[PDB]
Amino acid sequence: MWRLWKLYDPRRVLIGIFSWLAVLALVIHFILLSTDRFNWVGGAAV
Amino acid sequence: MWRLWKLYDPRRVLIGIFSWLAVLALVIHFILLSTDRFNWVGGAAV
Amino acid sequence: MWRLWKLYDPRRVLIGIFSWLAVLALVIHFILLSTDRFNWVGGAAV
Amino acid sequence: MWRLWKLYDPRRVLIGIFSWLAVLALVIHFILLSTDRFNWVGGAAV
Amino acid sequence: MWRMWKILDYRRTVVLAHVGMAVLALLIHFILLSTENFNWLQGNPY
Amino acid sequence: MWRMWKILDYRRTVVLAHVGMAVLALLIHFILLSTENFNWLQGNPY
Amino acid sequence: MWRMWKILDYRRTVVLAHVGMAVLALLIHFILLSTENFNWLQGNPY
Amino acid sequence: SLTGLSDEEAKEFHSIFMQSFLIFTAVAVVAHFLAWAWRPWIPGAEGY
Amino acid sequence: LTGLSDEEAKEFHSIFMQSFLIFTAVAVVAHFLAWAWRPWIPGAEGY
Amino acid sequence: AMLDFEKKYRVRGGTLLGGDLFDFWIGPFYVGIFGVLTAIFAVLGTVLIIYGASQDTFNLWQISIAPPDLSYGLALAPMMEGGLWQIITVCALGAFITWALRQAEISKKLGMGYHVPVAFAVAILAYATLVVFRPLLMGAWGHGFPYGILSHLDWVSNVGYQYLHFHYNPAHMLAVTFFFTTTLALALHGGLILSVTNPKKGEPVKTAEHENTFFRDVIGYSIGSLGIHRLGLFLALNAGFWSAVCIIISGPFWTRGWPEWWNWWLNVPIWSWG
Amino acid sequence: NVSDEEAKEFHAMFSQAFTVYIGVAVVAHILAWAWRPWIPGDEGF
Amino acid sequence: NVSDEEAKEFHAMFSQAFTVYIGVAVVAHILAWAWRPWIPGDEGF
Amino acid sequence: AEYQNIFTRVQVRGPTDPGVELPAADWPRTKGATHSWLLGKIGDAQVGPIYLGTTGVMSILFGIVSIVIIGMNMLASVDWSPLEFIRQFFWVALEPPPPEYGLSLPPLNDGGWWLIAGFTLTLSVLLWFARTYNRARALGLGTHVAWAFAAAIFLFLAIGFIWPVLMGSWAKSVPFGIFPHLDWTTAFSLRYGNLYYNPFHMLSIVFLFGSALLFAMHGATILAAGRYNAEREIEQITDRGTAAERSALFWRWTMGFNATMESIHRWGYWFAILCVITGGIGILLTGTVVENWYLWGVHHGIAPEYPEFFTPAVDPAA
Amino acid sequence: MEGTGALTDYMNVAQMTLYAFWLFLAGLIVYLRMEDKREGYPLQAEANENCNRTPEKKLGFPAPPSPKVFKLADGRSIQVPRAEKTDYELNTQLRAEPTAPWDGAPLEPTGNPMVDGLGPAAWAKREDEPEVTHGGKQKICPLRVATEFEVGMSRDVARFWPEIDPDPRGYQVLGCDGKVAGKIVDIWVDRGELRPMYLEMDLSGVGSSGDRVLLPINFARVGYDSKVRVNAITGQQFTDVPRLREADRISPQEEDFITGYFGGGVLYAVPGRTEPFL
Ligand code: BCL
Ligand code: BCL
Ligand code: BCL
Ligand code: BCL
Ligand SMILES: CC[C@H]1c2cc3[nH]c4c(c3C)C(=O)[C@H](C(=O)OC)c4c3nc(cc4[nH]c(cc(n2)[C@@H]1C)c(C(C)=O)c4C)[C@@H](C)[C@@H]3CCC(=O)OC/C=C(/C)CCC[C@H](C)CCC[C@H](C)CCCC(C)C
Ligand SMILES: CC[C@H]1c2cc3[nH]c4c(c3C)C(=O)[C@H](C(=O)OC)c4c3nc(cc4[nH]c(cc(n2)[C@@H]1C)c(C(C)=O)c4C)[C@@H](C)[C@@H]3CCC(=O)OC/C=C(/C)CCC[C@H](C)CCC[C@H](C)CCCC(C)C
Ligand SMILES: COC(C)(C)C/C=C/C(C)=C/C=C/C(C)=C/C=C/C(C)=C/C=C\C=C(C)\C=C\C=C(C)\C=C\C=C(C)\C=C\CC(C)(C)OC
Ligand SMILES: [Fe+3]
Ligand SMILES: [Mg+2]
Repeated sequence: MWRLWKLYDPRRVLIGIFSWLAVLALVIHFILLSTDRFNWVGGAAV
Repeated sequence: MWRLWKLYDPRRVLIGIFSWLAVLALVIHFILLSTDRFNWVGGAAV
Repeated sequence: MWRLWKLYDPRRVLIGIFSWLAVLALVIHFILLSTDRFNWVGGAAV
Repeated sequence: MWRLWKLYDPRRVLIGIFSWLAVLALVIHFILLSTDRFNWVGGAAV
Repeated sequence: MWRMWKILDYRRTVVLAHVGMAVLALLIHFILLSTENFNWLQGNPY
Repeated sequence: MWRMWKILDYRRTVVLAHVGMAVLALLIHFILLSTENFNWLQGNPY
Repeated sequence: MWRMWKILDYRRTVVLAHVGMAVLALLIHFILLSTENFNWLQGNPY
Repeated sequence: SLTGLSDEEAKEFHSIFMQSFLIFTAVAVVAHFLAWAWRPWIPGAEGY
Repeated sequence: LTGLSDEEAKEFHSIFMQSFLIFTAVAVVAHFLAWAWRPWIPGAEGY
Repeated sequence: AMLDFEKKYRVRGGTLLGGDLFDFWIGPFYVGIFGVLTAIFAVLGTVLIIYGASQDTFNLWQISIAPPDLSYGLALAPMMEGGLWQIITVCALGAFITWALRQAEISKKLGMGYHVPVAFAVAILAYATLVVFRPLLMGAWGHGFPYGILSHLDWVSNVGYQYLHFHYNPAHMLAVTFFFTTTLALALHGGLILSVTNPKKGEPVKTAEHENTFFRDVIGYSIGSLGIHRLGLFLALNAGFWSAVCIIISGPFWTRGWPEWWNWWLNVPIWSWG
Repeated sequence: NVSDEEAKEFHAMFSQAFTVYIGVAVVAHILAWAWRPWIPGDEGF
Repeated sequence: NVSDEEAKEFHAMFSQAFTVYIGVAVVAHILAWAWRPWIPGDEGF
Repeated sequence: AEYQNIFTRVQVRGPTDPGVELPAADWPRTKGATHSWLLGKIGDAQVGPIYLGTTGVMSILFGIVSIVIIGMNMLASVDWSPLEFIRQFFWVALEPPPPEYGLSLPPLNDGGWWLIAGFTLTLSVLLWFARTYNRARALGLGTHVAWAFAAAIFLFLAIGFIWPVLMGSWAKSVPFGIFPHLDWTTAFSLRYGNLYYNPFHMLSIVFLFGSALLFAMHGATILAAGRYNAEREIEQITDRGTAAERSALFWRWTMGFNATMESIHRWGYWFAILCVITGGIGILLTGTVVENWYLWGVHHGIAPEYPEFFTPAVDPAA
Repeated sequence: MEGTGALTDYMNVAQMTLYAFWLFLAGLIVYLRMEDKREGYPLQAEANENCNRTPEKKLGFPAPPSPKVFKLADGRSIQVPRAEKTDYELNTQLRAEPTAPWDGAPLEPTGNPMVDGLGPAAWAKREDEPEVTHGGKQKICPLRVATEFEVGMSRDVARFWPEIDPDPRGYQVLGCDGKVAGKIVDIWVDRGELRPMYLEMDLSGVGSSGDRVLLPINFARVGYDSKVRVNAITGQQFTDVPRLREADRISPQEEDFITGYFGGGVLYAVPGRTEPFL
C-alpha cells in the first residue's frame, strides 16, 4: 500500500484529501445547523 | 431568337426554367387548395 | 439494369436506400400509431 | 486665427460643422414641433 | 430525346430525380391524409 | 433604340428584367387576390 | 465659391447631395402626411 | 458566343426548346380546358 | 465510372434484386397479415 | 465578376450531390444542387407567405402565418387554418438544411473545415426545436411560432408567460448569459483587432504581442488569437444550444412556474436553516 | 465594346420579345377591363 | 464531352425506368379513382 | 477524421511574458505570472501579469465598496445567516429607494445604501473605462475597446441613472440582486406595455442576435480556415494570405457578398455596440415620450389583429 | 394622440428617433460595405462574362473606397489593396481549363493542381522575408534555434499523463492511406502566439532521412499511439511538399506554399475525393 506514494504525488493527494475534508466538514456542520434537533447554537429542545 | 443561346448556357436556363416551373406549379396548386371553390380534394360545393 | 452499378458506388447506393427505408418505416409506423384505427398498442376498437 | 487651418484639415472641420449644423437644425425644428406654442404645422392658437 | 443527357449529366439527374420525387410523393400522400374524403386511414364516409 | 445595348450589358439586363418582372407579376396578381372585387378565385360580387 | 470644389470632392458631394435631399424631401412630405391640416391625401378641412 | 455553342448548335437547341415549350404549353392548354369545364374561374357580375 | 467490372456489377445486380425480391416478398406477406387484421381501404360508408 | 484573387479558387469538385450538373457560379453565388433546392424552397416559402399576406393584410409588420389549432394535433391542417404554416415550415426546414449542405460543399471546395455548416446546424437545431421537437413532444404543431414579424413576438411573450416568469428558467438564464457573453466577447475581439490594425494615427500597426499585453494589462489574462475564435464559437453555439434546451423543457419537461423550479435549491439540507 | 451590328442584333432580339410581351399584356388588360373595370366612380364600383 | 452513343444508352435506361414508373402510377390512379373520384361535382362528392 | 481545431493538442511553454514595455510613467506590472495547461487547451496558457495603475486601483476601491455595501445589505437582509444567504442567494438584493423620495437622498436603510452602491459602482466602471483607454494608448493601440466599453456603460447608465433621473425617482432604477433585477426587467415590460413593441428594443435584439450570429460565423470561419493560419489576423490584414482569401470567398460564394479580414471585425464591433446603444436609447424613450408601447404600436399600425377565438372579457369597472 | 413626445397629429418623438437611427444605420451599412471592399476590388469581369467580350473592372455598390495605408513597425508603408498581390493574380497563367466556356463554369486543372496552386491548393502572393517579433527575434522558428521553448505546457501533465500533453517529436507520420511518410524531427513555434505552427519531419518513409519538410499543425492529427495522421495528403505526396529556401526560416510566402499544398489534398489527394456522394 506504500507503493501508492511512488505512483501518486503525495502533495496532490494531501491537497485533494484536505480539500475533501474541508468541504465535507463544512457541509456536515451546515447540515446539522439546518436541522432543528442538531442546531446546537439554536438551542432547540428534544 | 436562336441567338439567345449564344448568350445563355442551355444547362443554366434549363435549371432556371425548371426551378421556376416547379415553384410556380406548387404555388398555384397550393393556392387552389386554399380556396374552397377549387379545393378538389376538399370537395366543396358550388 | 446491371449497368447502373457501373455509374454508382454500390456501398453509397445501399447507404442511401437503407437510410430511406429507415426513415420511411419509422414514419409509417408512427403514422399508424397516430390513427384511432391502426394504433395496435393503443387498443383501438373498430 | 487663420493658423487654425494648418492645425486641422479644412475639409474635416467643415464636414464636422455641417453635420453638427444639420443635426442641430433638425433637433431644434422638432423641439419646436413638440411644443404647443411653436408648432407651425399644427396650427395652435396662442 | 437522348439529346437531353448531353446537356444534363444523366447519373447526377437520376439521384436528383429520386430525392425530388420522394419529397413530392410524401407531400401528396400527406395532403390526402389531411383531407376528409381521402384519408384512407381514418376512413370517413365518401 | 439599339444604342441602349452599347451602354447596358444586354445579357445581364435580360436576366434582371425576367427576375424583376417575375416579382412584379406575382406582386400584382397577389394584390388582386387581396381585394374583394378582383379576387377571381373567391368570386365575390362586383 | 468654386474653391469649394478644391476642398470638397465634387463627384462625391453630388451623390451625397442627391441622397441627402432624397432623405430630406421624403421626410418633409411624410411630415405633412402625418399632419391633419396638410395631408393632401386625406383632405381634412383646413 | 460566350457559351461555346456554335450557330448551328444554338439553332438545334432552339428547335428542341421551342418544340418542348409548345408541347408543355399544349398539355397546359388541355389541362385548363378540362379545368374550366369542371369549374370556371372567371366570376360574373353577381359572383359565382 | 466507379471502379467495377462487368462481372462484379452483374454479380451485384443479381444479389441486389434477390435481396430486393426477398425484402418485398416479406413486405407483401406483412401487408397480407395487416389487411386481414384491419383493411385500410374504406368503402363509401366508411369503417 | 469575380474578386481579383478568386479565379484560382473556382475549381470543380467538392459537392455532396449533383456533381458536375450543378457545380457552377451565378455571379458571386455558388449554386450547387443544394443551391437549386434552397432557392426553390426559399421562393416557394416566401411566395406562400406573400399569399398568406394577401388573404389577411399586406402590412409588413402585421403579416402573420399562424400554425393550426392544438385541436388538429399532429395532423396536417387545411391551408387557411394552419396548413399553409405547415407547408412553409417544411419549406423553411428544407431551405435551412440545404443551406448548410451548400456551405459544406463550399467548405470542401476551399479546403476549409466544416465548422460553419456545423455551427449553423445549431441554429437549425434551435429552429427545429421551436417548430418540430417541442410541438412533437407536446403533441400538436400548433405550439410552433407564427411566421410574422410582430405576431411571433406575441407568441414569444405568451409562451414565456405560460410559466409565469421565464427569467427564472435555469436553461434560459444560462442561454442569456452566453448571449450576453458572446457580444461582450465580440466587442472585445472586434475592438482589439481594430485597435491593433488601426492604432493612434502615426504609430505603426502593432503585433500579436501587443494584443496579449493589452488584455493581460486590463484583466490579467489573454486568451490569444486562436483562443478567442474558439471562445466566440463556443459562446455563440452554447447560446444557440441552451436556447433550444430552455424552450424544449418549457412544457414537455416543466409545466409549472419557472420560479417554482428553484424550490429544490431552497430545500437543500445543507442550508435549510429551518 | 460591342459593335453596331451586335447592338442591333440584340435590339432585334429584344424587339421580338417586347412586342409579344406587350401584345399579350395589352390583350390581357382589354379582357380584364371587359370583365371588371378597376377604376371606380364617385359611388364606387 | 458525353458522346451520342452513351447519351442514347442513358436514354435507353431512362426510358425503361420511366415507362415502368408511369405504368404503376397510371394503374395506381385508376385504382384510386375507382375507389374515390377526386373531382367534385356541383354538389361535391 | 480531421483535426477540428477545437482544442490545442501540442503545446509549447517558453518563459513567462513580461509584456510590451510601457512608457516610463506607468506603474510596474505585477510580478506574478503562471502557465495553465487547461487554459492552453483553449488558447493562451499564461495567466498574468496584470497592470495596476492609478485608475485601475481606484476603480477596484470603488468597486469593492460597492460590492461590500451590496453584500452586507444582502447579508443583513437574511439576518446575517450565511446559510440563509446561500439559500436566498439569487433572491437577495439591495433595494432602490421607494417612490416617495423622488430624486432626493433617501435614508440609508430606505434606499440610501442603494444610491451609495450605485454611485461607487458607476465610478468604478467609469474609472475602468479610463483604465481600458489608457492601456490601449500606453501600448500605442486604438481606443476601440474603451469606446465599446463606453457603449456598454451608456446602457448601464441609461437603465440605472439617466432614465430614473428623467422619470424623477430613484425607485424606477434596478435593485442589486440576481432574481430581483430580473423582476425589475419583467416589471419594466409589464409597466410600459410589452417592451417587445419598443422599436429600439427590437433593434437592440437585432444586433444582439446579430452579434451571436456574427461571432458564430466569424469564429467558425477562422477555425475552418485555421489550416491556413487564419487566426493570425493581423498578418492576414497587412499581408493577405490564402486564409483571408478563402474566408472571403467562402461567404461570397454563399451569400453573394463578403467582408475582409479587417472589415469583419468592424462588423462585429458595430453590431456589439449598436445592440447596447439602441438598447439604451429605447430605455430612455419609454416612460418619457411613450407610455404604452403596445398602444404606440397600434398607433403606428404594427400590432397584429387576431380573429375571435374566445369570448372577450369586459372590464367591470369600465 | 396627445401627451409628451407628440410632434404632430401622428408623429411622436419615439418614431422620429427611430427614423434618425434608420438614417444612421443605412450610412453605417454603406461604410461597413465600403470597408468590405478594400481587398479584392475592383472585380475582374473576364471576357466571357460580357457581351462586349473585353475584360472590365466592376466596382459594385457601394464603390470601393480610397486605398488604405498601413504603417508597419519595421519602417515601411503598405497601401491596401497591395499592388504586387493584385499584379501577381492578374498576370499568372493558371494550369487549369474551364469546363465550359461560359462565365461561372468551374476550372478543370490540367497538370497537378496540388503543385500548380488551383482551388484548395491555391496560395496567396505574400512577402518572402520571414516575420519578426516586436523584440526583433525570428517569429516562427524551430525548437533547435528557439531553446527557451519546451514541449508541453505543464511538466507534471507531460510527465505523468503524456497522452493529453504530447511531445510529438520522434513520432511517425502517416498519410491519408496509412503510408508511413516519415518521422517528426522538430517542432516550429510562433514566438508571437506561443503555439506550434508546423511539425518538421524527415521523409525517410518515402524519401531520404536528410530531406526535411514542414507539416502544418492544423493538418496533423497527433494521436495517442506515437503517430501523427495526415488525412490531407497521401504519404507518398509528402515528397512534393514545398521546401524551405532556408533550412531554419520560413517566410509568409512559404507558409502559404506549404498550407496550400496540404489544402490541395482536400480535393486532389486521392481519386474520388473531388466526386460527390451520389
Ligand atoms: C415573456 C418573455 C420572456 C422570454 C420568453 C422566451 C421564449 C418563448 C423564447 C425565448 C428565447 C430566448 N430568450 Mg427569452 N424571454 C424573456 C426575456 C429575455 C431577455 C431579457 C433581456 O429579458 C433576453 C436577453 C432573452 C434571451 C433569450 C435567448 C436565450 C433566446 C432567444 C435566442 C434564440 O432562441 O436563439 C435561437 C435562434 C434561432 C431559433 C434562429 C434560427 C435561425 C434559422 C435556422 C435561420 C433563419 C434564416 C432566415 C429565414 C433568413 C432570412 C432571409 C435572409 C435574411 C435573406 N430573453 C422574457 C422574460 N424567450 C427563445 C429560445 O430560447 O428558443 C430557442 C424562445 O423560444
Ligand atoms: C424565348 C426565350 C425566352 C425569352 C426570351 C427573351 C428575350 C431575348 C427578351 C426577353 C424579354 C422579356 N421577357 Mg422573355 N423569354 C421567354 C418567354 C417569356 C415569357 C413566357 C411566359 O413565355 C414571359 C412572361 C417573358 C417576359 C419577358 C420580360 C421580362 C421581357 C420583356 C419585357 C421587357 O422588355 O422588360 C423591360 C423592363 C425592365 C428592364 C424594367 C426592369 C424592372 C426592375 C427589376 C424593377 C422592378 C421592381 C419590382 C416591381 C420590385 C417588386 C416589388 C418588391 C416588393 C420590392 N418572357 C423565353 C423563356 N425574353 C426582353 C428583355 O428582357 O429586355 C430587357 C428581351 O430582350
Ligand atoms: C434497381 C434499380 C433502381 C432504380 C433505377 C432507375 C434508373 C436507371 C432510373 C430510375 C428513374 C426513376 N426512378 Mg428508380 N430505381 C429503382 C426503383 C424505383 C422505385 C421502387 C420503389 O422500386 C421507385 C418508386 C423509383 C422511382 C424513380 C423515379 C424517381 C424515376 C422515374 C421517373 C422520372 O423519370 O423522374 C423524372 C422526374 C423529375 C426529374 C421531376 C423532378 C421533381 C422536382 C425535383 C420537384 C422538386 C420540388 C419539391 C417537390 C419541392 C417540395 C416542397 C414541399 C412543400 C416540401 N425507382 C431501383 C432502386 N430508376 C429514372 C430517373 O430518375 O431519370 C431522371 C431513371 O433513369
Ligand atoms: C419580460 C422582459 C421583456 C424584456 C425587458 C427588457 C428591459 C427592461 C431591458 C431589456 C433590454 C434588452 N433586451 Mg429585453 N425584454 C424582453 C425580451 C427579450 C428577448 C426575448 C427573445 O424574449 C431578447 C433576446 C431580449 C434582449 C434584450 C437586449 C437586446 C437588451 C439587453 C442588451 C444587453 O446586452 O444588456 C446587458 C448589458 C448591460 C446592461 C451593460 C453592462 C455594462 C456594465 C458597465 C457592466 C458592469 C459590470 C459590473 C462592473 C460588474 C460588477 C457589479 C457588482 C458585482 C454588482 N429581450 C421582454 C419583452 N429587456 C435592455 C435594453 O437595452 O432595452 C432596450 C433593458 O433595459
Ligand atoms: C446558433 C448561433 C447563432 C447563429 C449562427 C449561424 N447563423 C447562420 C450561420 C451560423 C453559423 C450561417 O452560416 C448562416 C449564414 O449563411 O449566415 C450568413 C446563418 C444564417 N442565419 C440567418 C439568420 C438568423 N440567425 C439567427 C440566430 C443565430 N444564428 C444564433 C444566435 C436568427 C435569429 C435569432 O432570429 C436569424 C434570423 C441567415 C442570415 C443565415 C441562413 C439563411 C438561410 O438559410 O437562408 C436560406 C434562404 C432563405 C431566403 C430562407 C427562406 C426560408 C423560408 C422558405 C421562408 C421563411 C420561413 C421563416 C420561418 C419565416 C420566419 C419569419 C418570422 C419569424 C418573422
Ligand atoms: C458592447 C456591449 C457588451 C459589453 C462590452 C464590454 N464590456 C467590457 C468591455 C467591453 C468592450 C471592457 O473593455 C471591459 C473589460 O474589462 O472587459 C474584459 C468590460 C467589462 N464588462 C464587464 C461586465 C459585464 N459586461 C456586460 C455586458 C456587455 N459588455 C455587453 C453585452 C455585462 C452584463 C451582460 O450584465 C456584465 C456583467 C466587466 C467584467 C468589465 C468591466 C470591469 C469593471 O468595470 O471593473 C471595475 C468594476 C468593479 C465592480 C470592480 C471589481 C473589483 C474586484 C471585485 C476586486 C476583487 C478583490 C481583489 C482585488 C482580488 C484579488 C484577491 C486577493 C485576495 C489577492
Ligand atoms: C457580505 O458580503 C461580503 C462583504 C462578504 C462580500 C459579498 C458580496 C456579494 C455577495 C455581492 C453580491 C452582489 C450581487 C449579486 C450583485 C448583483 C448585481 C446585479 C445583477 C446588478 C444588475 C443591475 C443593476 C444595475 C443596472 C444598477 C444600476 C445602478 C446605477 C447605474 C446607479 C447609479 C447611481 C448613481 C450614478 C448615483 C449617483 C449619486 C448622486 C450623487 C448623483 O445622487 C445624488
Ligand atoms: Fe477575428
Ligand atoms: Mg423587486
